[PDB]
Amino acid sequence: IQITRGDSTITSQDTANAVVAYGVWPSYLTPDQPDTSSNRFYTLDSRSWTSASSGWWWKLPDALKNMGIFGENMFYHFLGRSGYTIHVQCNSSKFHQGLLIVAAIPEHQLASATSGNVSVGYNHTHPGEQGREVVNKRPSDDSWLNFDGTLLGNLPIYPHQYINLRTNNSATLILPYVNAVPMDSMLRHNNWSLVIIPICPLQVQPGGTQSIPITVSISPMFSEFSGPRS
Amino acid sequence: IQITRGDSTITSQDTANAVVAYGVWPSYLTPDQPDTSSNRFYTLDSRSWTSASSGWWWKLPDALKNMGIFGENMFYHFLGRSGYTIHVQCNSSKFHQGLLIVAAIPEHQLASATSGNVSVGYNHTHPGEQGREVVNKRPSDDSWLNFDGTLLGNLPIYPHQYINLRTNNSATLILPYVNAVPMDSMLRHNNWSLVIIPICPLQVQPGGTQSIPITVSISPMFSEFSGPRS
Amino acid sequence: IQITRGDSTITSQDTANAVVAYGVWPSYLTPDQPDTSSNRFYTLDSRSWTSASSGWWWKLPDALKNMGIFGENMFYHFLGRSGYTIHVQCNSSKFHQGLLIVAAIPEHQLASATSGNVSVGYNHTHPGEQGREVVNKRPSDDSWLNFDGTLLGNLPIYPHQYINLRTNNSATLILPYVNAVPMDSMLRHNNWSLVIIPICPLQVQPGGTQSIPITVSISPMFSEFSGPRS
Amino acid sequence: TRDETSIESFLGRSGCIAMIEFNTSGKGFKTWKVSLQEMAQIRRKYELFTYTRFDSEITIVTAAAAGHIVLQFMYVPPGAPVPEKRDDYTWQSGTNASVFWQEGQPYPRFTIPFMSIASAYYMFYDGYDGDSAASKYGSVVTNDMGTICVRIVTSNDSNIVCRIYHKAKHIKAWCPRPPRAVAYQHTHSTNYIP
Amino acid sequence: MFCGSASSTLKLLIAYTPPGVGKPKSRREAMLGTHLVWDVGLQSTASLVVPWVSASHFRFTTSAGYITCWYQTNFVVPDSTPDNAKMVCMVSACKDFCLRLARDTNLHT
Repeated sequence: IQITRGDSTITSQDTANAVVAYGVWPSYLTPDQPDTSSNRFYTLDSRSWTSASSGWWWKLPDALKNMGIFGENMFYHFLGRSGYTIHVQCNSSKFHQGLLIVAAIPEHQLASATSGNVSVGYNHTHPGEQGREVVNKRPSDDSWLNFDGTLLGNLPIYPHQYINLRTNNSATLILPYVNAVPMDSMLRHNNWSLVIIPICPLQVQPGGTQSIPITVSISPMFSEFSGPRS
Repeated sequence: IQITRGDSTITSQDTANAVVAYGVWPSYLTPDQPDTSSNRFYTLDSRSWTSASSGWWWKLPDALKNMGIFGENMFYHFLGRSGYTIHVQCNSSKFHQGLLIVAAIPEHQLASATSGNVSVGYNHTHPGEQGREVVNKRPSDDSWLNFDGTLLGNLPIYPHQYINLRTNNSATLILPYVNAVPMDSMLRHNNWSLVIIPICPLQVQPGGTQSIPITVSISPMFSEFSGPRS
Repeated sequence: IQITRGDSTITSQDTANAVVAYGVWPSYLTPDQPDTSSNRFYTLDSRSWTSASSGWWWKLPDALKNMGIFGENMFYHFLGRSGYTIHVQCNSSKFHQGLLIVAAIPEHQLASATSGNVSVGYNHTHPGEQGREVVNKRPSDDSWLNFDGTLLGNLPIYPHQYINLRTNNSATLILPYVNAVPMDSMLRHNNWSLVIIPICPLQVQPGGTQSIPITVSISPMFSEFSGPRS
Repeated sequence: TRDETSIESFLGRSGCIAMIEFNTSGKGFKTWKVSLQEMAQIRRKYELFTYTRFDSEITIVTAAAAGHIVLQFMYVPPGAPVPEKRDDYTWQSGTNASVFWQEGQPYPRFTIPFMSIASAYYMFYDGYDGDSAASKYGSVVTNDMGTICVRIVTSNDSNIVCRIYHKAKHIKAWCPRPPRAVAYQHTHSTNYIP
Repeated sequence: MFCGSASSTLKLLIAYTPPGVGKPKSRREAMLGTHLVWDVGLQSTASLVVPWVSASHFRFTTSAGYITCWYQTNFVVPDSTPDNAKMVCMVSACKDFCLRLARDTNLHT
């Protein structure tokens, strides 16, 4: 079927099978709002999944900082807040096989690739719409350690879905705003990280397409901002 | 008293004494809309009125093309439409004297300063927020010929008010959208020209302030646009 | 499912999705009839669609002149009249691809393959059940000019359906009798031409079947004749 | 049944989170910035969660070796000035909480409220103190919990050890996380490489 | 209409750019405008209705904007399948369409 938000439209039949993170639907802040001009789907450049791929990650709201009205609102206001719909699609033949976990991690504070007390640098933790494709202030490459010193088999404790290429070509995550303050700096701090990791690596025989596209579409939901400036 | 529109505020007691051009209040287009984020007062740089001044003019919407949300909407849409509130204030002592006519002219197609069939050039007819202060494709300097070959004494046939410095320091014009099409190119065509001409030149004795400021504040009203682009 | 007419039976699930030409169902002539012995499906020899194919055409009633009771009725009566059901089936794998337009053209008066005022000859315009497979009195080969000096992109103005091999393997056209007289010579004049043209040429990889069969089944509908002779 | 797996049971057990030691003969005072990150066994349990909120009950077990010694234990709340000297003005401030304790008396106890300007403590924080290449990253940016300060009040050769027992109370925890699979290297950091 | 095999899959981004905005230079710029991400594997047909957008109620028959198409993904197939396909584009009026002031001219000789 067809999903439309703002002037953006995407096609997928799986949309009713979304995982709502922690069972909480996104919402506007309670008494104790730009709507659909902000809340479009922004579709990122598709990743090439291959038998060699270690996985990918993006940080939110950072991946949207260049994206239209929402990206401008992150610079033109002091504080902000939003949920997200993340839709991940992965088109393949009946003859391809592979398993992704698609997970959203709140406060995904990255470990460095180094032994000291040295922090991960701002340039590395804010990769923008391109994300990081996994291969002295650079982050960990250990997707099997969740880039943070925790095992990949335990990653399902976070809001997640599997993409198993024989069963389903897509996953949908609905993320509420998660923070210990009502609103925060959209540029200094990321509420969520989208993590996509191949559990079972891609296999296909020669003469099949050796790269399959992973397409990520992100819509802000119930976005709110305060301290407007020109 | 205080007048507030959007995040803009101006002070004047005269606001109820506005001239509504042709008796028609501005309105949204009938079935045969960004509101207050667009419809602010934009206050231009004040003109220096002196005993030597020949008058000033601005073209609308051209004078607002650089002005915030309304100026952006003129580039980010193919067609547009608006009325205006024009508020002109002219602060002076009890010892200054002078008479302005403040007039709004629909389709003020300028004559050139030259004898041929040569048109006035686009650079000259689109002066922006600075307007033209009156001194081969340049417009007429003859304010006494309304820059168009018609007498200044007959200028009151247009929507107008006088500023007589002994009586009133301000004028307000409310302009509906006036065109032979419902909506038009905001960048190729000007619906209105604001014209300010001293009928009686400024006089004040030495030791008084020899320049008095004319402050022009323009608010779009019932602004509408179509053919949006990013 | 199964479709049966007279002693003839054909199998296809798509039969409810037929295009009725001009929205008019075939019918017997109004006051201002051999039934099912005439009104069988006659299945023609299947065409070989290949990557080289330019298209095919048949003329009606001419393609049925040798076909059983209906073909005999065209010789044994002076005047006749009928509608048609045309069912076109095109069996293929999931690994073949291609697009046919199947169209019925009323009064498809062919252009010649030559520059003079010379008419197309009777032998060429009456090809019978074999039709013409497109490559001085011979007709045009220009399927892109509809064999009549009109563009193929505009062929959808006629009663038509697409066969897109990924979506549907069949098309059905229901044709009423179309003429400016109630009944006419079935041998001198053709009411309809069936035209099948590949818009997107057949593609399949080597080791797949390089020719796919197009099977045309035509049933007369509401056939009527007058001036019977032995 | 299953109250022993409640968050109050799992996170709310008293443990020695710090080990203040100092000598006397400036000098005769010590300070410790309060955090749960010092001891790996405590830290691992709190880091099963993304956010936690609790009041905390401090009990200070003191041993000393050369009349009875008198100590001042002072809680300095987040953003207040910490002592620089044994008889600085900060020890007299009525805005700090002090407990005076004398040797052989029952051990001093007090509850600090949840002090943070945010509604919970960040066990993890995917953000910065600022824009710079020198800016701190992670749960060191947020979560000033205050400082515990100790001085001898008595006039004079002695060694003092204070075990700071901490119990979290009225505990709430949010957004569960995978357990730490590899050794802790440094406080507040997620770094793991030897 | 996509005319690749039943085993062929691909995403295309179909974008409409309003008059005066200027044709997109990239898939990202097209995605920031009015667009459909069309999965041709799931849906063999897509449609776009461009409504009337000009200052006058009519315009002369001698801009209205651009439709542009972009790859969102590479072309995906299993073995023994064509690694290319064809797409067909179509146009028609909606029920609101109107023509005015008839003229005859040499646009056909």
